[PDB]
Amino acid sequence: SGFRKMAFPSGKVEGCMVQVTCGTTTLNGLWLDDVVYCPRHVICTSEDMLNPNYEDLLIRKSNHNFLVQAGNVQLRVIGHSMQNCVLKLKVDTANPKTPKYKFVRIQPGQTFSVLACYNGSPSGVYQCAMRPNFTIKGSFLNGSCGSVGFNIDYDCVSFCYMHHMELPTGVHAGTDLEGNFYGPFVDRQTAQAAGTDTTITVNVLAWLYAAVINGDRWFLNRFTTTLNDFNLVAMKYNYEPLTQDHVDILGPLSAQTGIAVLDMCASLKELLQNGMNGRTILGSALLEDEFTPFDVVRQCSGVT
Amino acid sequence: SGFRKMAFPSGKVEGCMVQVTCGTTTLNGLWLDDVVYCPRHVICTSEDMLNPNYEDLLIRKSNHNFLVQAGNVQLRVIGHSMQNCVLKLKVDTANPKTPKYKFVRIQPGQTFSVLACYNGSPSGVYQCAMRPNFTIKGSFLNGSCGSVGFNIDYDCVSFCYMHHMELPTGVHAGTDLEGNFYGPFVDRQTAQAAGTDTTITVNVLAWLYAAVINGDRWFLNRFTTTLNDFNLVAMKYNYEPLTQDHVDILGPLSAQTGIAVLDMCASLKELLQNGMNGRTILGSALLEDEFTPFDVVRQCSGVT
Ligand SMILES: Cc1ccncc1NC(=O)[C@@H](c1cccc(Cl)c1)C(C)C
Ligand SMILES: Cc1ccncc1NC(=O)[C@@H](c1cccc(Cl)c1)C(C)C
Repeated sequence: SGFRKMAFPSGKVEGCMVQVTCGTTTLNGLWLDDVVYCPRHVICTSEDMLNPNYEDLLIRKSNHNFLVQAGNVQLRVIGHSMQNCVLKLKVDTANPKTPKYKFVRIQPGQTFSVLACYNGSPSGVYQCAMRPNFTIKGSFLNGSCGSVGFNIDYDCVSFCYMHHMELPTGVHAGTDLEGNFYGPFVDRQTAQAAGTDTTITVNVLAWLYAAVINGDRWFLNRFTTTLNDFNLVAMKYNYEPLTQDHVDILGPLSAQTGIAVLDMCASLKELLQNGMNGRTILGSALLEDEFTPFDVVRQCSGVT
Repeated sequence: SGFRKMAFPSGKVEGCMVQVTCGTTTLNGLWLDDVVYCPRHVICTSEDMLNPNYEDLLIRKSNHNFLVQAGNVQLRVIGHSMQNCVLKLKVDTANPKTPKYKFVRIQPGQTFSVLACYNGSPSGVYQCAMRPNFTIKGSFLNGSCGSVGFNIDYDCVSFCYMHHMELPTGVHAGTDLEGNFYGPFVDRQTAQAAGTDTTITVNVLAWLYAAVINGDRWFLNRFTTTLNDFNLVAMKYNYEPLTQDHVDILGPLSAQTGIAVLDMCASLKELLQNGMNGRTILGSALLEDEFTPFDVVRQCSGVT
């Protein structure tokens, strides 16, 4: 009973958080095996951020300039390299708390948990989605850079995001663990605007299935629709177009509830055209799009 | 930038989760030092739950009937006792992962993180509030009993909740770690109805302060009000009455934003009387009441 915006347990990732200082700048690092991953803008001063030349700035840095601290103990840095927008600091000690892990580059619409950190210490955990415009709507302050996004399957942590920046509109941009930004963002203090933040249609449908499973059924109607008819409505409301791939992924939820995917699409269509009329769905007065079909199944079945 | 429903990092609590089996029933236990805490209904069969006599049922149980498993290793049970609605199983090994901890009984309106578990294994973490009717709106399935609610200050985990049951309306009831239920609930499979779920006014005001801090200011108006005038409106909308104690607790947020508490009360009054008019506040189309004034300060300052 009940449906909550649930994050993965953060323990396995807390044991990886370290603090990295280079000169006057301090941010977070992810320590996996004998490597510490961090945003390359740790080498920049506030003035450098306006138009940094990272290759040139990195020439003035040696292994001893990167101060890595895990808890209250200092790690010895024996190598350093730049991979896209991240620095990989080879230390002399493998992290004894390294969980089973993978580096994954997620697609927009996918969700993940963020362990927000400051000075290598965890402050909190929350659930995010990679928006269709490749930004994330997080909660990050100065010092939170190097905080990571991740998913967990059984005992394996799939790291997918590393926080780098905030756009002037209060949204967040970052990279995967190979240092490649999601979207067209650059690690420079320059005005970078986000594109249209469209709604993740398949996630909304998944959340409507979660609602039916938990007893909120008022929005179920007598109508059905087609993929093409639904998508005409989706385009109008800035919703992502729904494909047969999205329909396939909703299969298990459709099977459990007995409500055909296209019937749920017709309920969503009426919700878009008429609104909620002052009503709520799973304690929300808007259509929630940051639960994937996999998140709904996991939460509704008790996957540990 | 940004404001999220953030949970505390769960690692310190993950290291405490164990599985407890008694006969055919399996639920979660909290292992702190050499004691495992769990709901006393672990001794019940499905038939027992209708009208259990826990003292009588416990007579037929010995130390060897409580199977405690931490990960994949079995703990030896050397003592057992019932304290209110929890069982305290003395084991022969102190939990090496026991964090600094306290047992606190929270007041309604206070928030906490829940580490939902099944079979001693963590499934996810989310943020809850103790409702004014002493229920919590969680996400729990069969097997989640024994999952705990907690807050963290620096390195000390304050455990405040242990999950016991779901009411027929899909809301949740449980105890503090001394086994005392929050509210009037009993650990019996009997129809127990919740009272009015009133809105936590001080939390809504705290969240409006968080919104102003993050740039959502459209709801700020030219009005002010008094505690008595505001409370006439609060009574009408099933909001908790606001006291000078609530005003005092909002002091630091009032000081940071420069918006007097009674002015923010007048904005909230207009929001209650006029609605949102299709607009959003911090990505929400309703007035969020599960952030305390302390949660807003912590998130807005970066407390680790
Ligand atoms: C202040 C903040 C709040 C939340 N998240 C991150 C930051 N940090 C920055 O946005 C930094 C930044 C700007 C532009 C590009 C890059 Cl790579 C980094 C810096 C301007 C302080
Ligand atoms: C099924 C579920 C889902 C979510 N949270 C808890 C449960 N568990 C119960 O509600 C149990 C229960 C009922 C009445 C009293 C007590 Cl102490 C325990 C039992 C009826 C299965």
